[PDB]
Amino acid sequence: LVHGGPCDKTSHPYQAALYTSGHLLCGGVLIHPLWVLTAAHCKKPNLQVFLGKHNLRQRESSQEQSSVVRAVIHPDYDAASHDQDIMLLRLARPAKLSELIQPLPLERDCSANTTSCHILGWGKTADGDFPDTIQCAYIHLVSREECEHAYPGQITQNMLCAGDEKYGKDSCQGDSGGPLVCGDHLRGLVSWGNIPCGSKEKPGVYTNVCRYTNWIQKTIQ
Ligand SMILES: [Mg+2]
Repeated sequence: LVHGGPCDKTSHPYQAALYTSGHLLCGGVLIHPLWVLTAAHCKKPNLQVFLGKHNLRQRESSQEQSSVVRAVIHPDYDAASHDQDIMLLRLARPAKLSELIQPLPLERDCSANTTSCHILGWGKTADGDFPDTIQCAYIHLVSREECEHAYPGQITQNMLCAGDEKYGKDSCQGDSGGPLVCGDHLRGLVSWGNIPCGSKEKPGVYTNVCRYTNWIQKTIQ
């Protein structure tokens, strides 16, 4: 995440870190004791899920690890256009909850008017390096008209744009699958966007979570 800053230690209990080959690959969102929601492009064999993490370089009393017993990628995910970039990860066992490990409710209403949101992750920062401490940044949802104007012919109904015209705060490589939180509900998942990262002109594009309430519900059931 570029142009942001370190998150408060107790503000991201729903944040999951996804690892493979010993390195962080993506972020994810705990939406149920047995399920972590993330981006479909975070699919890799032998994913490791870490909950209750804040600083990657410090062993934290609240961190819990888990293996993935099953990964459900959206049947219509398209890795070229990024359409339907969503995947559900079933944990070996239900997550143990506490102040630092909690699920995040999904935004079911696509017309929700809460525009001031925030993103977070351990992805690449402005200096081009990967932080040990998770980063946070507040951004705003951008109208679909402006979204489509920035990315003509590349935005589908399954995508939502968000960015920061002042500092260009934006998600980046490594933040993929992480949450776009609006009004205490999950509004989107880090999917793709401008490269180099920065959202002043080209806003970040997120998976439109409100569109998948039925699919997720049916999958967890
Ligand atoms: Mg298709």
